[PDB]
Amino acid sequence: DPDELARRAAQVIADRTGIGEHDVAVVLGSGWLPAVAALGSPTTVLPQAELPGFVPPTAAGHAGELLSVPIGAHRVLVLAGRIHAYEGHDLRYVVHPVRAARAAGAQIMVLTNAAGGLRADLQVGQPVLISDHLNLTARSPLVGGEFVDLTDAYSPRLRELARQSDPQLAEGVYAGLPGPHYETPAEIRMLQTLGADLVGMSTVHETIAARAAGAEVLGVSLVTNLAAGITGEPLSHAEVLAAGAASATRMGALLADVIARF
Amino acid sequence: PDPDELARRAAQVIADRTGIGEHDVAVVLGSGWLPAVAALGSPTTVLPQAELPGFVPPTAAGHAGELLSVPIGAHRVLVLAGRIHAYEGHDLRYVVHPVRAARAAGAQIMVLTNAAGGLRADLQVGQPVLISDHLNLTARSPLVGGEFVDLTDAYSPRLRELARQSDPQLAEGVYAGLPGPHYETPAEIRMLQTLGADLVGMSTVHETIAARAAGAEVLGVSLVTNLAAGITGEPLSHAEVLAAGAASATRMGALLADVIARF
Amino acid sequence: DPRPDPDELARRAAQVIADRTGIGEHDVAVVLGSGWLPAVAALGSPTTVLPQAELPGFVPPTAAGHAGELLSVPIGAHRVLVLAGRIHAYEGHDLRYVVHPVRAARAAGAQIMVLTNAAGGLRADLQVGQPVLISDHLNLTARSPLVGGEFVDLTDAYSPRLRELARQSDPQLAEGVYAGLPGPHYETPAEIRMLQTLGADLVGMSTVHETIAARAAGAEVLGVSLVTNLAAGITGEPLSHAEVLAAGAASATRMGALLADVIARF
Ligand SMILES: O=c1[nH]cnc2cc[nH]c12
Ligand SMILES: O=c1[nH]cnc2cc[nH]c12
Ligand SMILES: O=c1[nH]cnc2cc[nH]c12
Ligand SMILES: OC[C@H]1NC[C@H](O)[C@@H]1O
Repeated sequence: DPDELARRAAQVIADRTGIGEHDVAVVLGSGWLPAVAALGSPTTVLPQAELPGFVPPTAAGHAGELLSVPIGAHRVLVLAGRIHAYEGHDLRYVVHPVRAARAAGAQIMVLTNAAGGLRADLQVGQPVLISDHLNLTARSPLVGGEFVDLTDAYSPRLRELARQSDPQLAEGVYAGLPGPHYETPAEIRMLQTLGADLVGMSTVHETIAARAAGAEVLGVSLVTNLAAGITGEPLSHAEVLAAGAASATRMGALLADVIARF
Repeated sequence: PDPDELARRAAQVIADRTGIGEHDVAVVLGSGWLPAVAALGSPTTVLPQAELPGFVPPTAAGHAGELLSVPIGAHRVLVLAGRIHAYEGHDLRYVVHPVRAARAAGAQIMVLTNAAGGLRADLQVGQPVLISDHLNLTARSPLVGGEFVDLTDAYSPRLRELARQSDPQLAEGVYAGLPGPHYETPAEIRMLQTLGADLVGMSTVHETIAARAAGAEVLGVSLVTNLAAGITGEPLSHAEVLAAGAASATRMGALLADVIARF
Repeated sequence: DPRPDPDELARRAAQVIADRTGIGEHDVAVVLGSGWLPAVAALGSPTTVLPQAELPGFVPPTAAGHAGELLSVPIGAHRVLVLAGRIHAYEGHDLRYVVHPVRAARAAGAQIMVLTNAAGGLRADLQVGQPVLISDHLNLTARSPLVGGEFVDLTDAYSPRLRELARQSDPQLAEGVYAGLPGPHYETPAEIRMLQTLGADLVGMSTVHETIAARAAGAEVLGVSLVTNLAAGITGEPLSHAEVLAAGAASATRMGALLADVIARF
C-alpha cells in the first residue's frame, strides 16, 4: 500500500526535521540539481536512503537527499535526486516522494525536469512552464480504479503566479517518454505532429500521483538542447550538461521567488 | 496452468453448472453497463466468477463479479457482469480469460461493451456507438509468442450491419484503447483526434485481439458517458460519468437483446 | 546490479565464438529477419556453423524449443557473423535476449551491424518483394533495451555512410522510416492510418531495440526491410504469416545476393 508507506515516511520526516508538516515540495530533476543551494539554506538535510519507502531494497548505490527549506512562509521539502523508471523500479518508488510529501501536508508540488525543445521559439537554457503533458509511457503510477481527472493537471493558477515573478515565462506541452535513450529525428517529427513542445524522460507519473493525491502541480522544464534532428547536427552531451550548470543560480532564485507567492 | 487449458476447464464447469452444452454468444459488460442486465433478459443461471477456474488472479483479490447464462432469442448467451482491467496490475491472461473461456464454451460471437469518452463532434453523452475499428495504444498484446493474428475487420462489418437493422441510426467510430486508470489530459485528447480516434477508453482492445485469435467474431459497443477531456471547458465528472451509465442502462440492455436476437 | 550482467555475458559469448570458429574477431554481423531464412546460402559458404543454444546468453532458461544457428561466413575481405534465428520481444522474454546477439557480435569485434526484417509497406510507392533501406525508425514499444543513464543519441542511428555504400551496390534502392511495434498481432487498418500520420513508411515487430543497443555499444547500423505485404487496410485483404513467409522465400536468393554485395563494399 503506497499510502501507508508515505504515511510512515511523513512521520519520519516530521520527527527528523522537528517540523509538524510541510507545505510545498520541489522535485529537482536533471538540469536542476545544481540549483539546490539557491532555493535557500536547509534547516535539515537527510539521506533519502534513510527514509521509509524512498529507495528499493535490491538495486542501490546512493540516493539523493530530502531537504527541509524555509521559503517565504512555507516549509518546503526539496527532493534532490530522483530514481527513474528506466532502471526498472516499480513506479511506486518513482512517485513515492510526491505521496510522502502530500502525507507530510504538502499541497503543492513543483516538478522540474530537463527537456528537449521542439517549438521554434524555445531556446537552450530557457525555463518553460508546463501547460499540459502527453504521457507516452503506456503506464500509470495508479493501480485500481479510483476516478482521476487530468484536466488542468498543471494548475493555471500556479502558472499565473509564476508569471508574476517573470511575465516573460514561456508555456508549453511536455511529452514524457520512457527513455533512457534520446529520440530519433523521425520520432521528434512525430511528437511535433502530436502537439508536444518539450520532450523529456520523467515527470508525467509524478504529476498523475500528485493530482490523484489532491495536490496542485507546477511543472517547469529547462530546455537543455533543441530536440534531435532540428539543428541538423547530432546532440551534444556537453551542451545538455552546460544548460543545467549555467542557469543554476538563476533557476534556484526563480523557484524560490515563485514558491514564495504560493 | 496453460491459458487454453484453463479456458477449457472453465467451459466444463460452466456447462455443468448452467445445464447448457454450449453458449452461442458471449457478452462482456463494461464499466457502467452492469445495470443493463435486467433489460438484457433474466438469466436462468447465475454463478460467482470466483467459483470458476482461471477467473481470479492468485495474489490480489477481494471478490470478482458474476457470470450469467441468458436465453436471448434462439441463443444461449454467457453474460460477464464484472471484469478485470489491465490497469489492475494482473497478467493479461486474466483480462482476456473470460473471452477465451466463452470461446471454449462454444461462443462464436463476442459482444464487447465499454464506457468511453466521445471525441467526435456528433457524439453525445448517453449515445451508444458501434466500434468500427480500434487503436491499441497500450503497447501490449494478450498474445504471447508467434501468434500473428490479422486484425482487418476485427469488428465484424457483418455484425455491425445486423445492429443497424435493429437501429438504422446507430453511429460507428474508432475506439482508442489506453492503459488507464487515469483519465486523459486535454492535450492527450487532441493527440487522439489527430490519430483518428472518435472514442477513448481503458479496455476492450485486448479482448478483441484474443477473440479474433480464438476465431470468434466481435461486435463492439461503446456508451459515451462523457465528452473527452478538454472539450467541455470543465473538468471530467465522476458523478456525471456514473450518472450516465445508470441513466441509459435499461436502453442499452434492450438494444443488446434486440441485436443479439438477430444473430 | 542485475544478474546476469549484459556486457559480461556478451564478452563471454564472444570468447566462445572466437574459439569455435577459430577466428579471433569478426568484422560485420547480419541478423536475419523472419522469412529471410532461405537467403542464408546466398550470403556465402559458411566456414563454421554452430547452434545458438550452445552459446551463453542466447537462450532463456524457461521457455525453449530450439534456437537457430550462428554462422561464420567470409564475405569479401570480411569475416561475417550471421545470425539465422533470433528472439523478438513478443516472445515474452527480457529485451536482454533480444539485443544479446548484437552485443555479443560487437564484443566479437563487429563494428557494423546489418539488421534485416520483414515489414508491411505503408508508403504508396513501396511494393511487395522490394528491399528498402531504413533511414530512421519510430520506436512504438514504450520500451528500451538500455537500463543505465548513459547518454545515447539516436541521430543518424542508421548510418548515412552505410546507406551510401548500399546504394553503390544498387543505385535504385529506396529508403524509409520503420515503425517498430510490440506485436505479435498485426495492425488494424485504423492503426495503419495512424502510423502514416506519424510518418511511418514501413511497419514491423523487431529491429528498434537491436538498433538502440548497437548504437549504445558503438556499432554502425545498416537496416534493410523486405516489404512482404502492404500494411493492413491498403488492399482490403487480411494479412497472414503465410503471406509474409511466401514473400520472404520468393525474394530469398535476391536478398542474400544483395546483402553480400553491399557488405563486400564495407
Ligand atoms: O532531447 C531530449 N529528449 C528526451 N529527454 C531529454 C532530457 C533532456 N533533453 C532531452
Ligand atoms: O473519457 C474517458 N476516457 C477513458 N476511458 C473512459 C471511460 C469512460 N469515459 C472515459
Ligand atoms: O504488416 C506487417 N505488420 C507488422 N509486422 C509485419 C511483418 C511483416 N509484415 C508486417
Ligand atoms: O509475420 C510476422 C513476423 N514477421 C515480421 C514480424 O516481425 C513478425 O515476426
